[PDB]
Amino acid sequence: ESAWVRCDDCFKWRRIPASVVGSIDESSRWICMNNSDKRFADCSKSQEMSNEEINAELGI
Amino acid sequence: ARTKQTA
Ligand SMILES: [Zn+2]
Repeated sequence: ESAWVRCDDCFKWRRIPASVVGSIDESSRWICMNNSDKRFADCSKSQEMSNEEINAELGI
Repeated sequence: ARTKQTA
């Protein structure tokens, strides 16, 4: 499935594989450029969908 | 970093 990570530089939420999210804990610095998905891999790129749409996809 | 995932 997908998980979502917040960029520590611009605070947009980025879709990442759920098989990797466990390695990103709250001490870790993660930014857009670290994203392997190059549709959404610098801080200028708009967020993929709204926060409420993300939470709906996650069922939270 | 903050993350969100399915519960
Ligand atoms: Zn960013």
